[PDB]
Amino acid sequence: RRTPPLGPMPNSDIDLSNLERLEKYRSFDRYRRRAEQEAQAPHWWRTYREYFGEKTDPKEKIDIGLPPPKVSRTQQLLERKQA
Amino acid sequence: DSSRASLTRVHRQAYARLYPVLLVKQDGSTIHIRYREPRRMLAMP
Amino acid sequence: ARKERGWRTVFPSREFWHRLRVIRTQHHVEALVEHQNGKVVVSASTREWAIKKHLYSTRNVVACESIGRVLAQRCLEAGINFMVYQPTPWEAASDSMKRLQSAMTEGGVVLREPQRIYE
Amino acid sequence: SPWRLLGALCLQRPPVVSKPLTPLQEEMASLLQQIEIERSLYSDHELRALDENQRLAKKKADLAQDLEDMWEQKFLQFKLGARITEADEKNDRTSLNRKLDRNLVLLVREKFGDQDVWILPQAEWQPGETLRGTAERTLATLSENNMEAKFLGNAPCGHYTFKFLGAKVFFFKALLLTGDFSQAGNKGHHVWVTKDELGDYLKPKYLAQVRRFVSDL
Amino acid sequence: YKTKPTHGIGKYKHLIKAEEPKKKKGKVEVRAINLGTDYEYGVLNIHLTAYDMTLAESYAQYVHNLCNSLSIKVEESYAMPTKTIEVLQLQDQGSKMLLDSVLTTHERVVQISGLSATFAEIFLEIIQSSLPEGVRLSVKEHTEED
Amino acid sequence: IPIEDFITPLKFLDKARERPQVELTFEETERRALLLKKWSLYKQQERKMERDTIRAMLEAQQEALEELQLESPKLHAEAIKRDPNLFPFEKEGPHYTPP
RNA sequence: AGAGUGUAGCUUAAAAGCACCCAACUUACACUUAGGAGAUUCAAUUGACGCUCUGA
Repeated sequence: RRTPPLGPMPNSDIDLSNLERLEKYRSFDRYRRRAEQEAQAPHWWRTYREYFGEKTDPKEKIDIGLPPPKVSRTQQLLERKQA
Repeated sequence: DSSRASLTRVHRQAYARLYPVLLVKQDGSTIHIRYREPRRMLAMP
Repeated sequence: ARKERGWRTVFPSREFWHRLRVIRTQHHVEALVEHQNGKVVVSASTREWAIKKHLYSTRNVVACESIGRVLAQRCLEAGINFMVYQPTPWEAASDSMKRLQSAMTEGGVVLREPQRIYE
Repeated sequence: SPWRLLGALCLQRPPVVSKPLTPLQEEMASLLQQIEIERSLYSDHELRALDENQRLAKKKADLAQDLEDMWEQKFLQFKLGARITEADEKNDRTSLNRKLDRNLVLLVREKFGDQDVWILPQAEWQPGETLRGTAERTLATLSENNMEAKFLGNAPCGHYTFKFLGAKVFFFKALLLTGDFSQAGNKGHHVWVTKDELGDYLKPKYLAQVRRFVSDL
Repeated sequence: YKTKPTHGIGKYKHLIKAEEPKKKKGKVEVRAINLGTDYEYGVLNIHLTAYDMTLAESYAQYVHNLCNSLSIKVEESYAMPTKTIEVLQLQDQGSKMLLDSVLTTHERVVQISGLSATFAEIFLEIIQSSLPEGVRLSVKEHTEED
Repeated sequence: IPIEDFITPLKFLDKARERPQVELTFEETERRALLLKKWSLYKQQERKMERDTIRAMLEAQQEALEELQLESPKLHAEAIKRDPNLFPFEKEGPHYTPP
């Protein structure tokens, strides 16, 4: 009895052959940062976020306020650069 | 391209003094050798 | 309130109400105070123009002290003064982070939040 | 397929002397020698100066300077080899020792009945021989001397489209070990030329596209 | 579980090929894989030796950084003990007596795994361009026992 | 059996009171720091320049292999393959005073 | 002479992150600590500066 994955497997994208030619995680912090940035990806399996209280966040919220002030970003960046 | 590995420091934590000595070779070529006992030429036969 | 006890085999620990998370980029330094659920409440980054226009060497130790002091101010304005900070060993040995938490304590924020009542 | 059989070869020369020193670099040498002075410990001539002077003072109350002064005398008597072998000549662009600070490339001048080009030494690859062998055979024919121009790799260097009957050029390279030149006054205008004079000499695009594989230094 | 779509998600030893080999005395040398249209070399050794330990070490550090940035594999690098050469100094007036001066000779070894045709000729020309002062270079074959 | 020479002689342990002093000046320290900053600038510039030359002439050699394959279908294997001539390769460094 | 065009080396980034380099530790590499230089070619989405390929 087998069931095919319902989507890409987490480690399928990287190449399995020529693993000498792949750069390795020389440290702990780079692996940590990759892990945290992967943690918020929309995975097709069950996860912590699926169960622990997000109140079904994704839905556009209605903005009731003043429009942002129109600014010239080119001149503003130029002024900041001169400063 | 030779101004890259010419810059050097001695990374050993404890070391005696070294001095820039003009080492003459068998064909009259000078090498800046960091040698103690601050001589100025070592003529090798 | 209930802290998320456990996980007990991974890093970092989730048993807190607010965490101090420092990202140390090459060009910039930013620090955030976020609740356990994920949403951030306050943050100080050298990208922000208000402090970018003043400070020098946005990656410097003095830059991260300025970051710590300004976020101490804005978190006191937010009313939060208790939160945990979980560093790696080299981050905890980093002089930038040592002076950063010093800037926090002299800004008036106490780390090591209290324990649950009837935990 | 009518393709005109032609390759080419560039001659590289290794330098013998190093470049001028940047004055930030000389300030750096001074500062690093300062650090070495500060963190050095237990020098033989240092204690043969200090402790020897202290013991001489003690026995007076009851070497090193001589060695330093006679070695200074040795420095004054032995003048070093002249660095500047270029300004004294100023005119022997064909000589091997005209420039030693940089890498030089050799070129040969000949005028065709149709083409007037200052060309890098070309070659004619016979189909029955390998390109590296053809390059070294042409090198021997054009050099007419005893060159130990050791090659680097079988792979080529450059290929510039010229057609009149298609045609191509296949540039190769070979490192020169030591050079003895028979008939230093060859009417064939060979010349030892660096990158700057190389660019000055390149008239057409075919020559202008050869400066990107040579050692720009 | 084994019947589930998410089976085998915790598979990592296929990623880490390292079976903890006893790589301190093994002699499993890679050979020169030559396909004609695809040439690659084996373990070619590089030897830089000089009278100056500091400049030799600086050259070794420079080539190591360059090769690590060039994206080719470096298996191992090490150093040979110091060699001392004495200069027996004959006197100018009386040549019978024999005085002496002391001198040292240093060495270091760097090894390379992958060498394409253009890539390795490129590496050789670059290292000869950046070859330093007083340091002698010689690239030789693998078998070199201490 | 390896022979080791990364051990300092035991004579280097006793005589360690010769030069233990570091008495510097703010002006000299800032001069050193500025010099190190300009050194970082110069080394970054040198590395970038070398990288550009390497990449340009590497693209050019890739073009060489590509066009050799396109134009001569049989020469390319021999052009890639190694002759053994560069087995005992070795070069001598530069000098200061020419003979 | 025609076409494609365009943010520092790279980016379905909108002045960022990776990159790149210096010093310390490490034989060295690597890790880490302490440092550095950096870009939206100009004129009103339109026009005229740079690169590339195709030519002659």
